[PDB]
Amino acid sequence: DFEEKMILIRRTARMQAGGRRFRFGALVVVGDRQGRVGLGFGKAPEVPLAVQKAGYYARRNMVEVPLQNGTIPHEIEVEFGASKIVLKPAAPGTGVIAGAVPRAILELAGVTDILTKELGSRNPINIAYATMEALRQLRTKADVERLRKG
Amino acid sequence: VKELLEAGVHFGHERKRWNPKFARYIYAERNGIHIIDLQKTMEELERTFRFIEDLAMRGGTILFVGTKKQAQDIVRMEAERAGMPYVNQRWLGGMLTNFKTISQRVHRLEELEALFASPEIEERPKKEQVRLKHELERLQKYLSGFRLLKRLPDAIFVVDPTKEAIAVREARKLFIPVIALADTDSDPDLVDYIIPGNDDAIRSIQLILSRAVDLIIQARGGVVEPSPSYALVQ
Amino acid sequence: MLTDPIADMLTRIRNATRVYKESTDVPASRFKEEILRILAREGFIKGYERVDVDGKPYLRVYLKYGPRRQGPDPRPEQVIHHIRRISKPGRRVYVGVKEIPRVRRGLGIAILSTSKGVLTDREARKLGVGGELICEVW
RNA sequence: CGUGUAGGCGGCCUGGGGCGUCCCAUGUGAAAGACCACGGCUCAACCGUGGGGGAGCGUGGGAUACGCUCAGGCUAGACG
RNA sequence: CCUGGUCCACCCGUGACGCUGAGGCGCGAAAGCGUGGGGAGCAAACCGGAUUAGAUACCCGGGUAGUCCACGCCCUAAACGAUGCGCGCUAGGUCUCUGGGUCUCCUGGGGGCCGAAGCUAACGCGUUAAGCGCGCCGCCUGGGGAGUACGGCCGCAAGGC
Ligand SMILES: [Mg+2]
Ligand SMILES: [Mg+2]
Ligand SMILES: [Mg+2]
Ligand SMILES: [Mg+2]
Ligand SMILES: [Mg+2]
Ligand SMILES: [Mg+2]
Ligand SMILES: [Mg+2]
Ligand SMILES: [Mg+2]
Ligand SMILES: [Mg+2]
Ligand SMILES: [Mg+2]
Ligand SMILES: [Mg+2]
Ligand SMILES: [Mg+2]
Ligand SMILES: [Mg+2]
Ligand SMILES: [Mg+2]
Ligand SMILES: [Mg+2]
Ligand SMILES: [Mg+2]
Ligand SMILES: [Mg+2]
Ligand SMILES: [Mg+2]
Ligand SMILES: [Mg+2]
Ligand SMILES: [Mg+2]
Repeated sequence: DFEEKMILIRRTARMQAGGRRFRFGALVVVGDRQGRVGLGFGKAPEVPLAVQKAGYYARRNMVEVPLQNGTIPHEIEVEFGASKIVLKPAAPGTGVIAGAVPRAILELAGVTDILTKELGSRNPINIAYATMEALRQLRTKADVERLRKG
Repeated sequence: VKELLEAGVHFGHERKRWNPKFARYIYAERNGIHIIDLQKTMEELERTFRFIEDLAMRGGTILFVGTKKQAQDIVRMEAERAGMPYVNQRWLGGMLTNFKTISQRVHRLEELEALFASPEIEERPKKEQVRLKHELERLQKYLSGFRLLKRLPDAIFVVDPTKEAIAVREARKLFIPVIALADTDSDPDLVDYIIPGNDDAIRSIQLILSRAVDLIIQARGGVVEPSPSYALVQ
Repeated sequence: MLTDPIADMLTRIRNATRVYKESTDVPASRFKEEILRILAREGFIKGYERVDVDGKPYLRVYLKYGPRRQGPDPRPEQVIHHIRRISKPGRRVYVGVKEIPRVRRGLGIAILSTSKGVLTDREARKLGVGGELICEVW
């Protein structure tokens, strides 16, 4: 059990002789605020269901966010295909400045100080994936020089 | 004793249908065939066993997989001869990755296993008898060895990893350690513990399945003679 | 005909590692040395030796990568994830010492030539100098 | 689609110059505003004082890796 | 007969003499224009027969330019790989053209297919990159208005830029 905030829900649809059917989708983030965050996309014949599935994959696919003073170790850009993201660490006592997606994630990421910017496609979904893969790709003075042993 | 064994008739396979990643594992191309370097297969058969041993003796089960007619039976043996889960038939997908559910088919084998020996058969029209029978038949056909442990195998041993790569994927997506006997036909990189050698002629298959299932029980006690292999073996 | 031999090297390197490879051989030069002599001194390579391929003097450069990995795509993390040249041949970039970049928040290096040798972001700041910001690595 | 004028871009080594480039010093960069402090009006706006900076540019000295120039060599480009 | 480019082999010569390239110049399918030939087949236009509500079409019978040639213009195109050029680097599999070798094999240039890694919105690309890099040129900046108007230059004109 973690935080579990729900990024967005959408009613998609497909055609077929007679009429149009539907389906709902769910981006959901999840966190303890100790540096453990999870993103999950859930689609199901019903709104309630979808969100359920959301948390489930979320709890399945999470990542260690190497905080520091409540912020982030270093700065990063990440393109996920079309949608880019800027993560830049802020001094103690700034605030988490980002759009619904990158914040909603970064909040339960346990961050507080972090400058950010969406770029390229601002597709929620695709920004989401960006935000994670960004995080994932974070390093600390530690695990850095850990690779520069010899 | 190993050198003379393998080198005897159990090395060098696939030719020019290769895959460049399998380079550090080759001596040359004789008469067209790719002849793997055996001297390294030792150093690798070693480390592999180093892993088997340090698992056999820590009481963790190993899933065996082979679906090719050149190596099906010779695994159904070494598996029963180790009392380990195995897969002889069509390695159905998601068996590991979607365990909870494929398992529900096992709980259907025993749903019929117990409604085999029973007085409920005095009834059931000739319809359900042909049906429920057939249903147990195939259930069995594919799940003879996929019962054993109702838990995620601590690792998996496999013949041609490029053949049942589907499997390898499942294991890989679950972090389940993977050992397998791959040749040039197979890409090394994606195998945790690597057995570089023939993957078709029943020769090399028995030689590495044997001494693998042999080194299995040699961490439980009960050293025996080799297992059923020759019956029409060439 | 190679316009900027370095951004070549720099790329040779970059390219070799994407597939993870023993070494690779930038054609040699005292400056390509000097630069390499810092990737290694800073722990991005194992190092490098001088070699030959038909009287032609290159630089065997031994790459460094991470530990294997569990899960799918067990391919190692990179010791050199990112390496992109600055101060290019079609647009030299220079810098005063106060103008010197603070790569990746300390986690990175900004190699750069100067009048007192090919320093680094810290080496320059400390030595109190600037010059042709050669490239950024991390 | 070619050809090529101007221009932009320039392989390996040695040395001279030191134009770019880098550092130091000094002059300049008025004040007012801005910014950091301090106080003056009951606060504040306004307002006084003090400090700290500003790329630029002139001058003097220094550095010589990279760029330029001049000089010598090489043959992996190119040409024959 | 005259002549261009181009690959290979020997490592001989020159010693960076390179790459790109605004303007400029040259070339530039078809149709089209001028002068003069040529004219069988085909064939815009045009004439008839059908079809058709009509049929200034599709199908049929005819037929002039033109299609050919020489010389001079015109300078456009789905002028297409809709992919500027040069160079370095980044798995292989396969068949194919054409070179060289102490020729079941290797190596060099070219043309295809499948595909590592990687790029990609996807489709796909992938040592013939749409990968990873540097140089230089060209070009884009919502649709229609419109490649229109005006001006300018070019052209006999059509018309082009
Ligand atoms: Mg992009
Ligand atoms: Mg020129
Ligand atoms: Mg000077
Ligand atoms: Mg002032
Ligand atoms: Mg000479
Ligand atoms: Mg040219
Ligand atoms: Mg023409
Ligand atoms: Mg014509
Ligand atoms: Mg005419
Ligand atoms: Mg007709
Ligand atoms: Mg006719
Ligand atoms: Mg075409
Ligand atoms: Mg065009
Ligand atoms: Mg061009
Ligand atoms: Mg070819
Ligand atoms: Mg292809
Ligand atoms: Mg190829
Ligand atoms: Mg238009
Ligand atoms: Mg027009
Ligand atoms: Mg006009």
